[PDB]
Amino acid sequence: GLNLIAAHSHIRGLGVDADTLEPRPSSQGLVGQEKARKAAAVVLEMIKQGKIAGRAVLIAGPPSTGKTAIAMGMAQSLGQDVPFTTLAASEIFSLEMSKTEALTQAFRKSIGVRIKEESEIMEGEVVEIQIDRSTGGAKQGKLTIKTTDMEAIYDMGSKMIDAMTKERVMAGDIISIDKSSGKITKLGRSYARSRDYDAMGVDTKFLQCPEGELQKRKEVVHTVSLHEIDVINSRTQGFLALFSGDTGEIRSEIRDQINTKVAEWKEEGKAEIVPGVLFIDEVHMLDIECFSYINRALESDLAPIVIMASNRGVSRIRGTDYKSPHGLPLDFLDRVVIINTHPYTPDELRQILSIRAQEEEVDLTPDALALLTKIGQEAGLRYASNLITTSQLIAAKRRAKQVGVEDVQRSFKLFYDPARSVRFVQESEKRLIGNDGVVDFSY
Amino acid sequence: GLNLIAAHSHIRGLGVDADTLEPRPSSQGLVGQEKARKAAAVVLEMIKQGKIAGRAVLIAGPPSTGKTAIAMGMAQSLGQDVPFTTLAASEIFSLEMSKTEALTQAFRKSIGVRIKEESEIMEGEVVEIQIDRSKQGKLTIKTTDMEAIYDMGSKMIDAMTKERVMAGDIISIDKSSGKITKLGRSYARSRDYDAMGVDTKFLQCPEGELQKRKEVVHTVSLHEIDVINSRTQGFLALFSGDTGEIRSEIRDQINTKVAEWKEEGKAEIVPGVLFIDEVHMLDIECFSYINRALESDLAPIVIMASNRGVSRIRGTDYKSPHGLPLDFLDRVVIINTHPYTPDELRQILSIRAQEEEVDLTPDALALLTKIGQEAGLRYASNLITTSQLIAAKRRAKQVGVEDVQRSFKLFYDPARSVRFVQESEKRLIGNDGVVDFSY
Amino acid sequence: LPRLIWCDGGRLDKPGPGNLVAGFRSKYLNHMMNIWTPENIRSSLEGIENFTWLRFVDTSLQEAYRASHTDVFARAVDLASKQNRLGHMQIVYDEPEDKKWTPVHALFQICERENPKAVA
Amino acid sequence: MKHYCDVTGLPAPYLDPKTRLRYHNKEIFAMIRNLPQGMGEQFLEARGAHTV
Amino acid sequence: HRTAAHTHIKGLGLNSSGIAEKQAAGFVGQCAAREACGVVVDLIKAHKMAGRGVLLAGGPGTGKTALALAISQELGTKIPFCPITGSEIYSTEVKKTEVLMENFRRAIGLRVRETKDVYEGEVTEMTPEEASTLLIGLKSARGQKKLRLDPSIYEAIQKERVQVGDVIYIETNTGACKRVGRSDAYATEFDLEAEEYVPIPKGEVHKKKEIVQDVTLHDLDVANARPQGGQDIISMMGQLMKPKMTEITDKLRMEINKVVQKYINQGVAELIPGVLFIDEAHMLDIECFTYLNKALESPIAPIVVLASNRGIATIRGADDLKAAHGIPPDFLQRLLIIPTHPYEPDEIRRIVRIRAQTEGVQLTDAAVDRVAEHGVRISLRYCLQLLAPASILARVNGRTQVDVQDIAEAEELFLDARRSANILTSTGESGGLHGFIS
Ligand SMILES: Nc1ncnc2c1ncn2[C@@H]1O[C@H](COP(=O)(O)OP(=O)(O)O)[C@@H](O)[C@H]1O
Ligand SMILES: Nc1ncnc2c1ncn2[C@@H]1O[C@H](COP(=O)(O)OP(=O)(O)O)[C@@H](O)[C@H]1O
Ligand SMILES: Nc1ncnc2c1ncn2[C@@H]1O[C@H](COP(=O)(O)OP(=O)(O)O)[C@@H](O)[C@H]1O
Repeated sequence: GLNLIAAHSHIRGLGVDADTLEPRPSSQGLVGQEKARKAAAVVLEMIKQGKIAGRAVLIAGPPSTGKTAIAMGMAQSLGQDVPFTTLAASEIFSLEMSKTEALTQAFRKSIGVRIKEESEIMEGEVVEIQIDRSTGGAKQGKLTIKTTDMEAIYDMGSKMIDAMTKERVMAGDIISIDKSSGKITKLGRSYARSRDYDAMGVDTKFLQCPEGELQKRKEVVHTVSLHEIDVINSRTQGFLALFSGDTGEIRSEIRDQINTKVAEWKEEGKAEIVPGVLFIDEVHMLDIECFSYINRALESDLAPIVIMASNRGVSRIRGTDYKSPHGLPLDFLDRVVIINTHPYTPDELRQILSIRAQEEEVDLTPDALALLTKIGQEAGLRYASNLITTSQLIAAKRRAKQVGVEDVQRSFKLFYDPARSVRFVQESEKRLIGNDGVVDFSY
Repeated sequence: GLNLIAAHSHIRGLGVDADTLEPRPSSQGLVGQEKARKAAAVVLEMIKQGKIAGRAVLIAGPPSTGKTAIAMGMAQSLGQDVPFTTLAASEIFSLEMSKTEALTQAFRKSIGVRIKEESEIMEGEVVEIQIDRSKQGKLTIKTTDMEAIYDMGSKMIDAMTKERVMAGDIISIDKSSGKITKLGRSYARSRDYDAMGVDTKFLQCPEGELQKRKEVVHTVSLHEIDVINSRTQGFLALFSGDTGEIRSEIRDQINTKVAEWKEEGKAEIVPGVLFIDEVHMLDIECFSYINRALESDLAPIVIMASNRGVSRIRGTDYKSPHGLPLDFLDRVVIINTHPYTPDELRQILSIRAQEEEVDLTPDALALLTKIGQEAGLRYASNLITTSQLIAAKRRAKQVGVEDVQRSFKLFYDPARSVRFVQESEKRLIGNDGVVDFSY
Repeated sequence: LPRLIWCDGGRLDKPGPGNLVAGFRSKYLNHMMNIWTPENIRSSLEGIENFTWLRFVDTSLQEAYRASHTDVFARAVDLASKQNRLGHMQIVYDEPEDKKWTPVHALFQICERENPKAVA
Repeated sequence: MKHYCDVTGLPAPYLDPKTRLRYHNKEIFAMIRNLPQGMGEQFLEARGAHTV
Repeated sequence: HRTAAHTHIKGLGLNSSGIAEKQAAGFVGQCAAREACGVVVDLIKAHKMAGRGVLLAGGPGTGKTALALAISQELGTKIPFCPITGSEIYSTEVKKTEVLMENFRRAIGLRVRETKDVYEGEVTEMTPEEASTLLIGLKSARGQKKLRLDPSIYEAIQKERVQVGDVIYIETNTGACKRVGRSDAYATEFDLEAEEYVPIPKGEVHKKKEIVQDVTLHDLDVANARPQGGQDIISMMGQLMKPKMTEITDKLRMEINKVVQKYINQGVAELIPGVLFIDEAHMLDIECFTYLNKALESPIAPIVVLASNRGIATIRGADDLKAAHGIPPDFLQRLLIIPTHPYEPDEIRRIVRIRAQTEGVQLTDAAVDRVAEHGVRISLRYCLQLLAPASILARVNGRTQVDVQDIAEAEELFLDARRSANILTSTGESGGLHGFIS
C-alpha cells in the first residue's frame, strides 16, 4: 500500500498480558524492557480508565533503548478509540503563535468529545429516473430504486431533483442518500448495467447490488477534540484552520465557554468526554517557559495524561544557564514519575534484529545473524538494523537468495558506524573544518 | 460605580496657594513634599502658559515618596482644560510599531487642537412621510413640545428610503452634512410589536424645539488627526490601535495645516503634558529619539519619574544615575522627593483611612504609624483595609489595635519576607535551580 | 462533524435552543453596550469626549455606526458608491480668495483635500 | 397524506412500482410479489384504489 | 467524575470568625496562610477596593496553588476568577502589556438579568400587514399564537429560509431566530426531499425564562474593537483577515467604562470585580512588573494574586538585578505577602488519606504509612502520584484494597527524580555507546 516499512513498523503493541500486566519476553514486536513495559502497561490502564487527570510520565534512557518503541507500543494498544497526540518538542517554536498557545493546542487535541448520532440513510441501485423540466427545470421527477430484496418508486421534491442532476445520477448507479440532509453519494456502478456506461473506460470497476432494506437507521459515532471545537469557533470558517494551520492565538474566553458547554453536554448525557494522551518526544528541547506553563496546565480536569522521552544526562536547561537531570528543571520533575529503559543483552539484540529482518523481506543465514548481533554489541542496535537493508541489496545484486556473511561484510566495509566515523574525523582532523574554522585543502 | 477606591483616589490636587505657589503643608490630599510640590507648581505655570516647548522634568526619589502622587496631583489641578497623557515606559515596546513611532504618538497625544463650532441639527420623532411619485415629498416630525411639516428634496427622499425611515422612528438630520441618522424608536411605539429586531433601540422622544442650534467646543489631539488621515476610515484605528508606523509626510502636512488654522484663528493649539512613569525602562535608542523630540516647537512638556540609583542603562552595559544617559540628563531638570517623617506618615495614613472610610482608633493609628516608619508607607496603607476586614469579622465598629496586630502577623512586609526567603534558602528554588523537597 | 457541534449549539455565536447565551450576547454587545451605536456616540460628541472628532471627519453617526459593524469587504463595496469630491475642490477652490475652502464637517480630511495626484 | 402498509397497516416507507402496493419491509415485499393472480387488486380495493 | 491534583480542595475551611480549622474542606495545616487567604476573600467580596496586590510565597509543593483555588471556591461561581501563569504573557501577536491588560479586564465581571421571551412552533401563517411588518402564526401541540413582527426581525426570519409548515425558534426579546426544521406533518409532501422533518413542539408555544447572564469588560473590549462572528464573514480567508488581537487603545477602554456605567446607573447591569491569579509570577519580566505598577493604579482594576517559589533570583530581562521571589523590590512594596511553610510527617499522612479517598483508592494503614514515608524522604508530590498505579497493581493482583506489596511494586516501576538522577550520574560516564547525552 501507501504505508512503507519504517523504523517502528514491527511494533504491533506492548506485548503484555491483559490479565496480570506481566510483559512477555517477546511478543507483539517488543523484546525485553520488561520492567519498563510493565510500567507502560500500568499507564495504559490509567489512560483507558480516564479517571486520573494530568499525570506526566517520563521515559528516561540512553539512545536506541526503545523509548520510542514503547511509545509506539502504547499508541498501538490504545488503537483508534482514544486521542493520541505525537508532539516533537521542536514543533512548539511556531512563528504563527506563541509557545504556550502551541502547548495549549497540543493539550486540547488530546481530549476527545464523543457524540452518537443516528440518520436514516437510503441505499440501493437506481432502476430509473425521470425528470420533467417544464423549461426552467426540476418541475417534478420520479426515482425507482432497488436492493436484491426490495424495490420502490419515490416522488421527488425539486431540491432532490437538483441533487440528482448535480451528481448526474443515472440508471445502474448505486447510490446512498443521507436523507436527513439530502446529500447523495455515488457508491458505485452495478455490473448488471455495464453496457449502459458507454463513457466509462475499461479501467472502471463495478459493484453488486446492495442488500436488505432500502432504508436503514445508521448510527455514527463521532469523536471531536476540544481543540477542534476551539478552532471552529475562532472565525467564520474556522475549521479550515484545522488544515491550513493558520490559527492565531485563540482567545481564552472562547476556550472557557467551550469548557462550560462540554461539561453541560456531559451532565445532559448529550456527549461523553474521552481523555487521551499527549506524547512529547525529546521533552528536553522545551524551555523553562514551557515547563512553567506545563506545571499548571496539568492541573485541569481537562488535562490528558502526558508521556515524555529524554536521552539527556545532567544537562543544560534551555532558556537558562544551569544544568539539571534529564535536561529538565527540578521544579517540573517533582510532578513527574520516571520510567527507565536499559541497554540490551546480546540475545535481546539477536531477537530484535531477527524481528527487523522478518518485518523486512530478508532471508538471513544464521552466521549473518550472529555477525549482525556482534556488530550490534559493538556498534549499536540501529547500525546493525541499517545493515540488514544494505546486505539484502548487496545479496540481491549478486543474485543471491540469502543474505550471507559475505554481504554483511560488504555492508560493514562500505558504511561506517558512529565509532568508526568518529575515529575518521579524529584522524582526518586537519582536512575537516574544525571548531576554529581552520582547514587545510592541500595534499 | 466603576470608580472603586484606588491608591491615589485621595489626591485631589497639588495643594498650593495658587497666587504664590507656596504649598500648604497638607491640602487637597497631598501631605509634605513641599519643595517638590512647589517645583511641580512652577511646572504647572509653565504648562498653563504653554509658551515653553519641550522642557523635560524628572521626579526622582526612593520608592513610596510621592513621585506618582505628585504627578497625579498635577493632573488633578491642571484639569481637563489641557491634555495629560500618562505613559508607562513598558508601553513603548510595541509589536505593532517601532519604539520611536510609539513615542511619536505619545508626544502628539499631548498637544490639543481646540475648535469652536456652531452645529444646527434637527431631531424628532417621525409622524408621517408623504411622497409624490408623479420627485418631492413632505416629512412630519414632532418633539414633546413642537411639531412641523418639512418639504423634502429628492435626495432626502432617497436617503430616507435607503435608511428605511418610518413613523415612530427618532431621527436626526445634520443640516451641514445633509445626512440622516435613525437614532431609534420612541418608547410610545413599544406596543407596536410582539417581536423586535436585534438592532432596535427604544428612546424617549426629543424635547424642546426641533431645529436646535448649539455652540460646541471641540478639543482634539494631534495624534487623533494623524490616525484619522492615515487611511480612509482611520478613525476606527483610534480605538482598535492598529495604526502602523504612520508615514512622516502625513504628520508634516498635518502640522502645516494646524499652523494655518492657528494663523487664521480657526483653532488654538493647547500644549499639554506627557508623563512617562518609570522612565528608566526606556532604552538608549528611546532616549536618543526623545533628545530630538523635545527640541520641537510642537513638543509638549514632558514629565518623568525614576526611583533608580546608579543603574545599568537598558540597551547597553554601563551604569548611570537614575538609570539614564548623561546625554539625556543634560536636557532634564530634576525634582527630588524625600522619605516621610512620622507625623507626615500619620497624616497620609489618616487621609487614606478617610478615603477608605475606615474608623481607626487613636491607638490603631499610632501603631499603624510606627509600622509605616519601620516597614514602609505602602505596607501600612495596605493594613488599613486589611484591619477593617478583620474588625468586621469581630463585628467591631472601629479598627482596634488587635485588628492592626492580627493584620501585621498575617501579612508579611517586604523586609520580613526577605528574611523568610533567607531562612528558607534550600526549600525555595535558587538562582541555580537547586531545591530540596524533603522534610 | 456531528450536528450537536455544527448545528445544535456547539457553535457559540449561533442562537437557538441549547444556546441561550448567544442571542443575549449578540444584542447587548453589538447594540445595547456598544460604543458605536448612534445613541451612545451622541453622548460623547462634545468637549474632550471620545467622539469629539466625529464632527470633522466627513462621516455621519450612521456612517460611523455602519463602518464599525460591517466587515472590510462590505465597507469596500460601500466605498465604491462614493466620490472624491474633496479632490475636486482642490481643482476648483484654488485662488487666494477661495481661501482653500473645505466643508467644515470635513475639516480633518486634510490629506485628501490636498495631495498632488488630483492636480496631475 | 401519511403512508401505511397495505398488508399490515404499519407505516410504509416504500411504494412497489409493480403492484402499486405500499409496504413496510422486505418481508412484506416478498409476500406482495408472491400474491395470487387476483389478490393485489383486493389489497388496493381496501384503499378503494383500482387499476382495471 | 475525573480527579485532578486539587479536586479534594473544596474551600479554605475557615470558621465563622475566619480562623482556620486544623483540617477542613480538604486542607491540612497552612492555618496561617488559609486565614490570610480568608481576609483576601473578604477583600474581594467587599466590592469597594481596586488593584490590591497579594503574593503567595513558599517552596514548591507547599500548597500555593491549592490556596489560590480554594479562594476561587470560597469566592463562588459569580465572581470572575482568571488564572494564568506568568509564562502566558509572551504573545507573538500583541505586546506583553496588552496581554496583561486584557487579563485585568477578564477579571472584572458584569452581570445582566434578561427575561427571555421564547416562541417555538410550527409556522401557520406569514402575512404582510404594512406598506415590512408581518403577522406570523405559530402552532404547538398545545395551541396557536400570532406575533406582530418588527420589519427587521422579519428579515431575520426571511434570511433563515422559513416557510409555512417549518418549525422555528424565536427569541422575541433579543431578536434571534432559528429554523429548527420542517414539521413532520409535511413529511409526505414528497417521497424524497432533501429536508429535515421534525415533530411539532409538544410544549407551550411560548416560554418565559429568567436568565442571569455574565460578561466581562474584556468581552466588551473585543466586541467594540472589531466586527465579530457572523458580521465578519471575510475573516474566513485568513491571512490579513484573521481576527488578530490588536493593541487596544485606552480611548476604547475609557468609552467602555462610560457606556457600562450608564447601564449600571439604570440598574440594568451589576458590576462584579474579581481576581486575576498569576501563578509562576517569577516568569514575568521587568517590563511586565513596570506595567503592573501603572495598571494597579487605575480605579477599575481587579485584585491580583501572585504566586512565587523562587528564593533570591535574577529578575528576568534585568540580569544585573537579583531580589527575593524573583520579584523586583520596587514592586514588592505594593504586595500583601502570605508565606506557605513545609509540611510535617503527620500532616503528610493526613494529606495522603485525603487524596486516597478522593481518588477512590482504598489503603491498608501500613500502605498509608509506607506512602507517607516517601513524602517525608522524597516529596509529598511523589507520594500522591504512587496511589493510582498501586491501585491498578492491586486489582490485577486480585486484591480489593491497596497494600504494602502494591506500594512497593509501584515504587520500583515509577522512580522519583532523585533516584533517576543517581542513575544518570552512574551511567553518563562516557561518550560511549550506552551513555546518556550530557
Ligand atoms: N525492546 C524492543 N523491541 C523491539 N524493537 C525495539 C526495541 N527497542 C528498540 N527497538 C527498535 O530499535 C530502533 C531504535 O530504538 P528507538 O526506540 O527508536 O530509540 P530511542 O530509544 O532512542 O527512541 C527502533 O526502530 C525501535 O523500533
Ligand atoms: N505626599 C503624599 N500625600 C498623600 N499620599 C501620598 C503621598 N506620597 C505618597 N502617597 C501615597 O502612598 C502611596 C505610594 O506613593 P507613590 O507616589 O504611589 O509612590 P512612588 O513615590 O513610588 O511613586 C500611594 O498610595 C500614594 O497615593
Ligand atoms: N494543606 C494541604 N492540604 C491538602 N492538600 C494539599 C495541601 N497543600 C497542598 N496540597 C496538595 O498537594 C499538591 C501540591 O501542592 P501545590 O499547591 O500544587 O504546590 P505549589 O505550591 O507548588 O503549587 C497539590 O495536589 C495540592 O492539591
